[PDB]
Amino acid sequence: MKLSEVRKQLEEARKLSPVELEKLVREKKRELMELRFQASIGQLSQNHKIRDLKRQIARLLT
Amino acid sequence: TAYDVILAPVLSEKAYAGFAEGKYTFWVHPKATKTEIKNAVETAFKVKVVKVNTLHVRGKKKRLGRYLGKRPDRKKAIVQVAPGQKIEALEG
Amino acid sequence: RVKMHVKKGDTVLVASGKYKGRVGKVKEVLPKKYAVIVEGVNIVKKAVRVSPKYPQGGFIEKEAPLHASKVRPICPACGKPTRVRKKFLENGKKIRVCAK
Amino acid sequence: SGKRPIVANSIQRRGKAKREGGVGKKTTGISKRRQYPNLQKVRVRVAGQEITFRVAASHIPKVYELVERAKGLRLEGLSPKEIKKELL
RNA sequence: AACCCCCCGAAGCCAGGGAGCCAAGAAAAGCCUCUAAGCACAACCUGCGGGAACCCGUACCGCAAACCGACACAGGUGGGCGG
RNA sequence: GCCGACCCGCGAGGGCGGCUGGAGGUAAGGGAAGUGCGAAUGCCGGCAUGAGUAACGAUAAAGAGGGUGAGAAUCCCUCUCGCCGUAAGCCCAAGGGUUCCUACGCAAUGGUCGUCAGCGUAGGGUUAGGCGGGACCUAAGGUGAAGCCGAAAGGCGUAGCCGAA
RNA sequence: UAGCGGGCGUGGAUCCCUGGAUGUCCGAAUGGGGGAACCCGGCCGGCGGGAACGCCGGUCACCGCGCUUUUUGCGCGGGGGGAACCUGGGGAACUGAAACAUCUCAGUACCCAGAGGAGAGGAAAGAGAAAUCGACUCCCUGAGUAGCGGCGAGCGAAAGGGGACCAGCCUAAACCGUCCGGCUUGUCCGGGCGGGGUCGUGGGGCCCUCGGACACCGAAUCCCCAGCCUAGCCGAAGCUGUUGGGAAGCAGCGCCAGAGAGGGUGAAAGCCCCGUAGGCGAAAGGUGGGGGGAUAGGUGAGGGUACCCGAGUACCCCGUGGUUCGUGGAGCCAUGGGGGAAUCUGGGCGGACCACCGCCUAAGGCUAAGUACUCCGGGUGACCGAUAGCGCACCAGUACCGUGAGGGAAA
Repeated sequence: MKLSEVRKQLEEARKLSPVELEKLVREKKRELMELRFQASIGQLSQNHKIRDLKRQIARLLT
Repeated sequence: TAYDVILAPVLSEKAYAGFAEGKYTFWVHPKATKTEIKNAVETAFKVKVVKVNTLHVRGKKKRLGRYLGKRPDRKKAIVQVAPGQKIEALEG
Repeated sequence: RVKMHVKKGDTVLVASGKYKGRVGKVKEVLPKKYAVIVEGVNIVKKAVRVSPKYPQGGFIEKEAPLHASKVRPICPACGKPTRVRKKFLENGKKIRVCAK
Repeated sequence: SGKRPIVANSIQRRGKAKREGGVGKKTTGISKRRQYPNLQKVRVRVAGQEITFRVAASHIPKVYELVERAKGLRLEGLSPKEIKKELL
């Protein structure tokens, strides 16, 4: 159901859409590395987080 | 496609020796430039990086039973931070 | 596709084998192998601890996956086959003469 | 080869050698060879410049129709072989 | 720590050294220069300060047990040092 | 599948009895064949013989005390002895492709042993403006606009390009 | 694919179907190079102070055809792959002849190029003895016939008959308008385009007359639809006891059947499960004259004129192939070499040739269907059941062997 919430407000992401979208995903990938890092030390990441993060990016990138 | 080059911190005794100087080292992308590494990490940690180094890592081949295989290959890179500064996250 | 089967997590009777007549609430259907589980089958797993984490693993004799053709559902009676009638709107299942 | 208006290849039909009367009989010894067309070069003015033609004698004259035909035909702008292609 | 003196001294270095011989002993670019186009608010050359400088190999074996000989095979493998 | 000294058939066989075995079998009467093995130096697999035999791969050479370890001639340390030293030492290139190092271990690999290894598991390890090569140059040769030739496939081949110890 | 470690779904996931999206580098590989999966670039815009560096996005291979005045541009398309089948270009020897040359094996094997779901073939210069059949393709037959053949080995048709299928067309040329180009400006030569025309009772052109027409004829083209493929749903009828680890068995009494094919369920189930028989189903993509509709294109007589009717072709000869035809009395179709017409008072063919009589319209082109095939999906088997069946039931075109092509297991 995560999908519903995210996608709708990305066409709501149309106050300055394209430009803003580029920016948005840019910050999103950061929230990604931070994780892959935390999931390299060991105790700081509980899976999914990383996954769901990528899968949002997947859609955001439309 | 900016924060995407830096893959993860290379975690080893020897890597930790590099924290003593500005010589941080981590797992980078296969096809990545010492030029786009500096630019990348710099815009990834907002620290000016003087010297950059990449070397290549052939992944050892390990066998899980009668089935034989091959681990991915990697490209280790060690960076050099503007004399003085450091990376708070890697210092851990 | 069509892996859909007799029933889900609910009250189901057993005309199987060693548990002919045992009726319990089935707590897990596993469509990958066509087997369910109630309170019936209960073989004693002598093994120590299934996964290295944690001290001892208890002699747990917990339910063992039973084959689904040996389990019939049940409502105001004693378990019928499952025909399926339809409303003005959606669709669920009615047994041989009852409902639900 | 075959080339021009000629439109004639190189048949690899065979040739058998015979010994005979014919009012006594006839007999043999056979093999394969290939026959070629009487291909020759044709120098010709046409439009401007020159231009070569590699045809068989059978159809040389058929080249010399083309030339009286490129006269109601617009052709200039330094066209080396372009002339030839646009030659029907 | 001492870190000096004396001596042999190389095929090596100075290198494009010198001699003699016939069998008469690569090419191309960098390097120099000339000028045409072209420009002469350019450009090239000189110094100075600052800035920029990628991709790939880099372990280990390498006359052998890790290369070639089906083998921890008395065989085979080019170049340098070899007191 | 194993077993018989019983019953029947001239026989090939069949039937019955005990045993093993654990999910198939297919009368009477007919039907159709990938239909009967001892040899083919047959094919495939398994296992014998030779045989506890030859051999254990250079006649450079070993002994001991100590240690580790379930176990040690064979791993580790020290000492004594021996062999190489134009090499049996040290570099570079080719070819190898993780065999390097550290920890854990010995079924197999090791012509024995094995606590050892180049072997099993795991982790770590190769850093470059200056070394080598590429964003330099050409050689033989190759590729190859044009061009010339060839039933097709193609052949030759200028310019350019690829080509290095 | 369990375990560690965590998350998701009746605010309806997983999964299935249609479409859309991103799709690194190699590979026709196409910016250039290159030892495939890797190196090095040009231009435009952007990123990091970003000039030096780097990176991102787009773009830059070649060939053909048509506009573009040459020029540079723009537009459409080719390139490679495919199990087998198909057409064309090439084209073996073993072998059989119980030797061996002709012959055979055979236009097979294989090489090459091209084609498509097919391919080829096709509106008679046909067939051939009926004043008759009438495109083509394939099956059956004719028929081991006619015939070919060191008349040896052997090779082997056609019409006709039976059936499948059905299908017929457009053009070149005489002529007229037009644009343009040329040049000894002509009441013309040519090129492009349009009109015209397409035949064997011969046709068409040109002039005259008829009434020349509302009518007929009608697509292989086009649109809509059905049906259809690409996911799926409904689907009848059983309980008790008995032997047993376990029934579905044994038994007692019942029941459905347009469903008692098949498969699973701890053994042997019409009734438990999945199904089965019967009947429903598409937003999307796909398919589709089977139906309807429309268009493109097509339809008339007589008479006069003598224009037209596919050229290095016909035809003849030399060397050849195809065919049942191996030079034989050797025609016909095809064509390497040489000579070389005619526009219907024309040319071919009817097995050398001549005469008569008949068949037919070459030298341009396209055409559905029947047909072959089996990578692919489905059905079934007096097919296999792990030394069988594909080599491969299994992590196999792998291990392994070979430099390489290639070979190739076991389980």
